[PDB]
Amino acid sequence: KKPNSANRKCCRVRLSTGREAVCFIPGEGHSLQEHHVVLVQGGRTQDLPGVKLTVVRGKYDCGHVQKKK
Amino acid sequence: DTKMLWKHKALQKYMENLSKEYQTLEQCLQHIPVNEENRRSLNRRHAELAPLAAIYQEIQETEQAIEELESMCKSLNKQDEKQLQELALEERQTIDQKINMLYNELFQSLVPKEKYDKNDVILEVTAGRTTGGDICQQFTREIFDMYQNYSCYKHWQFELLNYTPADYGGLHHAAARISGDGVYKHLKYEGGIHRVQRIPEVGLSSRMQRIHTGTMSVIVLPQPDEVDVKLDPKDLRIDTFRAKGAGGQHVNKTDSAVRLVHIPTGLVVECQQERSQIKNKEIAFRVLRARLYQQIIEKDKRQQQSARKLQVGTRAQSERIRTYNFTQDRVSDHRIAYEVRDIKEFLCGGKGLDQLIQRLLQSADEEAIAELLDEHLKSAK
Amino acid sequence: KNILKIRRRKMNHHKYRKLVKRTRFLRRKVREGRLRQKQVKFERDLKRIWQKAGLKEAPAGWQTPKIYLKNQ
RNA sequence: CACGAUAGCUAGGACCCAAACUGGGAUUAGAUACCCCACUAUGCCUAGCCCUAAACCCAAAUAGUUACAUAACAAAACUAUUCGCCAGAGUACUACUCGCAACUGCCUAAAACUCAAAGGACUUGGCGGUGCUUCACAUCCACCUAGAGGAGCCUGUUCUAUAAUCGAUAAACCCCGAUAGACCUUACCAACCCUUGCCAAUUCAGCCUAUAUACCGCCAUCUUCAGCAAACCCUAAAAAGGAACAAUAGUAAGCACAAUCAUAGCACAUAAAAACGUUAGGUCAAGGUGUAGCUUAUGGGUUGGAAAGAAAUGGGCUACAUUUUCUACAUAAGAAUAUCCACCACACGAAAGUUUUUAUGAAACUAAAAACCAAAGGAGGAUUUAGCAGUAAAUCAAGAA
RNA sequence: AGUAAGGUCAGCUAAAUAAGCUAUCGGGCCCAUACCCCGAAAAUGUUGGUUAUACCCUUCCCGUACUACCA
RNA sequence: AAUGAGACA
Ligand SMILES: [K+]
Ligand SMILES: [K+]
Ligand SMILES: [K+]
Ligand SMILES: [K+]
Ligand SMILES: [Mg+2]
Ligand SMILES: [Mg+2]
Ligand SMILES: [Mg+2]
Ligand SMILES: [Mg+2]
Ligand SMILES: [Mg+2]
Ligand SMILES: [Mg+2]
Ligand SMILES: [Mg+2]
Ligand SMILES: [Mg+2]
Ligand SMILES: [Mg+2]
Ligand SMILES: [Mg+2]
Ligand SMILES: [Mg+2]
Ligand SMILES: [Mg+2]
Ligand SMILES: [Mg+2]
Ligand SMILES: [Mg+2]
Ligand SMILES: [Mg+2]
Ligand SMILES: [Mg+2]
Ligand SMILES: [Mg+2]
Ligand SMILES: [Mg+2]
Ligand SMILES: [Mg+2]
Ligand SMILES: [Mg+2]
Ligand SMILES: [Mg+2]
Ligand SMILES: [Mg+2]
Ligand SMILES: [Mg+2]
Ligand SMILES: [Mg+2]
Ligand SMILES: [Mg+2]
Ligand SMILES: [Mg+2]
Ligand SMILES: [Mg+2]
Ligand SMILES: [Mg+2]
Ligand SMILES: [Mg+2]
Ligand SMILES: [Mg+2]
Ligand SMILES: [Mg+2]
Ligand SMILES: [Mg+2]
Ligand SMILES: [Mg+2]
Ligand SMILES: [Mg+2]
Ligand SMILES: [Mg+2]
Ligand SMILES: [Mg+2]
Ligand SMILES: [Mg+2]
Ligand SMILES: [Mg+2]
Ligand SMILES: [Mg+2]
Ligand SMILES: [Mg+2]
Ligand SMILES: [Mg+2]
Ligand SMILES: [Mg+2]
Ligand SMILES: [Mg+2]
Ligand SMILES: [Mg+2]
Ligand SMILES: [Mg+2]
Ligand SMILES: [Mg+2]
Ligand SMILES: [Mg+2]
Ligand SMILES: [Mg+2]
Ligand SMILES: [Mg+2]
Ligand SMILES: [Mg+2]
Ligand SMILES: [Mg+2]
Ligand SMILES: [Mg+2]
Ligand SMILES: [Mg+2]
Repeated sequence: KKPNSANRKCCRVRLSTGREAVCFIPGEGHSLQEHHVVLVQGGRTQDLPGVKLTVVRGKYDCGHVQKKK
Repeated sequence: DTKMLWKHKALQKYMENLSKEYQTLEQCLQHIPVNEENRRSLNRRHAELAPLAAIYQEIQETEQAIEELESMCKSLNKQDEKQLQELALEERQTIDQKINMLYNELFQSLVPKEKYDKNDVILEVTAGRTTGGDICQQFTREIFDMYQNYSCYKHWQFELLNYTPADYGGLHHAAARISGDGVYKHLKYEGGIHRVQRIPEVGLSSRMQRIHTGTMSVIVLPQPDEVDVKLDPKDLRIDTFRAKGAGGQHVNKTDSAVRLVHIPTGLVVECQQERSQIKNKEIAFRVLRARLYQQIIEKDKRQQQSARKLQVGTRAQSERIRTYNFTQDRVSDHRIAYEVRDIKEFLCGGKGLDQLIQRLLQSADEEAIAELLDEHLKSAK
Repeated sequence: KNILKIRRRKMNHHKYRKLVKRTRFLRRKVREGRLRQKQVKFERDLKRIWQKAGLKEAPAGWQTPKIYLKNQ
């Protein structure tokens, strides 16, 4: 929402409790595809209404941010 | 240049596969008593790869001659110094002359798969909704006239369909049809959002001279071809079954109903309105043609809606393909990271926009060819 | 001034009084539907009383009235 | 438990008059609104129901005190006993639930979700188709004179056009930078040449390359508006404000106005002046320069060429005559005068255009004179500009380059 | 199938004395837009015949409309 | 006499 404008890389996952919720991917660049396993934290993104989870980088199928090479 | 493109390992490796495949085609045909149905398929494939295999072989011979240049420069004599500088400095340039022919023809003959390019394209421009005032509406007029002048530079045909001016001297929305030989080819990557950053000069926004950012959306939709229904007795099955109603002896002893079944599609059209089968048969044929024609139109609508609701997106600054910064006199495309100065000439069409499009198409070919070479490995692995 | 709150409550009441008018007959169906379930649930409560007391049938002369019924 | 304005419902009765709804008229782009006319429910009486209000004196009942003491504003502050109510804002006088002669109803009254605020009072400024009083000497109305918009021509913009500059572009642009472009100027285009490429030196010269939204300079503008800024003091606190002449918290300096100076007496008048700020106003193209970009090229030189006006508009000159035209001449003259016609031929008005010649210049495409030619124009639609006295208007002359 | 029946400015109407309103184009008013004021342009579906044309008839074309019943 | 403000603290 204004005055902050960008393209935030989010994802939609179904948690272990069966509910389906919207999550956010921190960092720059990711290789997440459909039917991948990730781990979600309980943080919140201030700019995006509704989003209330963040994927923790470095666990399961999502790795750390890759340094420019 | 073309020499750098060949030096990529993907391009050399793929041509090796063609060389191995082309030789393999000869071995199977000459030796194995291949069946006639299979033999012709290999023969057709053999002819297709005949120019490709020969091109790569000439590259290898040309590359080996370069290795001679390195060896000659190693063994240097005082008398041989003059000879090598008068020959190796000329052979290497001569070699660089020949490799251009081989590499350019490879991409001029491969020709990644292309479609459409011979259908009239409708160009739609609107007024983005990101900022108040006429800063976005006024900017829409300038780019609309940019393409109109650009069409005359490309010797195309411009056909105005809709034109709705705004209150404060602007374009709320517009649409036009452009006909030509390479319309959709060139005007393929121009669809998106064109952001503008300028200090207001003419219009309602001129009351306060502070830099403002606005956006506008351009929609490029390829219009489909014509429609002509083709029907024949091979495609229609007519069941002359009876009907239900109230006619006494007449209904009980008459098959006054027609059930038209379209064999290719499976549609069932039944007409049992009038008393005579001739009247029922006449109407049934008319209805089947009308219903089939409606299906084609609805197919066209789905294709266009699925495309025009993609480029539009949500109409936000976050999505954009080109930014017009009049404050610093730069026009930059985000895809190719190419920046152009002198926006004054850029907005008048001509060579300003044509130069930008050339790199957009070359980048498109580069991405498709590079992936295909890897996809050749994927098919080989 | 406080008029910034009375006007906000004015618009909401004015819009609600049009939501009722537009869908007046939809509320009529639901209100009667809830009244039937209100009466039926009341019958089951009275039916539970005599069954748990050991009786097989309701006491003679007892017909449960329809309290949630339009009368005057 | 009993009651509860007004609107509303059920049954009967009354109906002067007012009057939602409705119909007509008018206004308006539309007016199912304000304004005008007609008439119904109803306002009324008897019997029953509904139980809602800014039901607000927004201040609960009973006893008291004027002690302590000013958040703000208002209707000054507080103690004792007791009850009711209040736990961010929006969602919400809503959803679901209990009761009700209510059935589009009343009472009770949440949550999911969204935001980091919502809200009370005050201060200064701006604005007000808010009221009171006073005033516009080119001024808003009343009112005076001469003009623009109509026609030709000259010139400047927009658009059209070309291979062929740039900048100004509500008041504060439009004979503007230019008190000035045939080459030059020139920054533009098409070709063709040159790479320590003006200087004493320099791994540097050069750039009319981008940025007036990085700027100095030089200004426009409100503006012939009177206020700006620094030192200091006061306020039961200070955001800010600071005057009463029979004077009640202000003081003396700086800038501006004023005075003075110029236009060869004074006076008046006109010039000249007009601060701090406002419009990121105009100017990287007077020149300089920050930052960014070019470096055998966005640099330098040579030759030739930037035509053309479908159309629209602004500012001007000359007119459309009789207060005129022509000649003589300073202002006391003669003659002509759109009409008559048996034929003719004729007024005002070409600045334009054709031809010839002269002046400047290497080059005439530029200017001027003469001959020929006599077209639009018969006082100009909505609208609009200027002037308060030697001013408007008419007429003449010189200078800047 | 038959019958009925219509085409007029960009749009919709009335007349054939081709008009009225709107839209469109140009200008004014306003800080700008709209309203408003001023000026201009604009058409008889199609062919043939109707003294000659038009309102008429005919041909072509589009579209509109009713009916298709007793066994 | 209806309408207008965007990326100024
Ligand atoms: K005030
Ligand atoms: K004029
Ligand atoms: K020259
Ligand atoms: K500079
Ligand atoms: Mg966090
Ligand atoms: Mg925050
Ligand atoms: Mg791990
Ligand atoms: Mg582990
Ligand atoms: Mg707005
Ligand atoms: Mg609300
Ligand atoms: Mg009551
Ligand atoms: Mg009452
Ligand atoms: Mg009553
Ligand atoms: Mg009732
Ligand atoms: Mg009654
Ligand atoms: Mg009455
Ligand atoms: Mg009356
Ligand atoms: Mg009326
Ligand atoms: Mg009261
Ligand atoms: Mg109260
Ligand atoms: Mg009370
Ligand atoms: Mg009490
Ligand atoms: Mg008492
Ligand atoms: Mg008391
Ligand atoms: Mg105070
Ligand atoms: Mg509290
Ligand atoms: Mg809450
Ligand atoms: Mg209520
Ligand atoms: Mg309620
Ligand atoms: Mg005046
Ligand atoms: Mg005059
Ligand atoms: Mg004129
Ligand atoms: Mg002119
Ligand atoms: Mg110009
Ligand atoms: Mg300009
Ligand atoms: Mg240059
Ligand atoms: Mg400035
Ligand atoms: Mg003084
Ligand atoms: Mg003097
Ligand atoms: Mg004086
Ligand atoms: Mg002066
Ligand atoms: Mg003075
Ligand atoms: Mg500016
Ligand atoms: Mg201005
Ligand atoms: Mg400027
Ligand atoms: Mg410079
Ligand atoms: Mg410039
Ligand atoms: Mg510099
Ligand atoms: Mg050059
Ligand atoms: Mg004109
Ligand atoms: Mg002037
Ligand atoms: Mg004269
Ligand atoms: Mg005389
Ligand atoms: Mg004459
Ligand atoms: Mg004359
Ligand atoms: Mg002449
Ligand atoms: Mg509007």
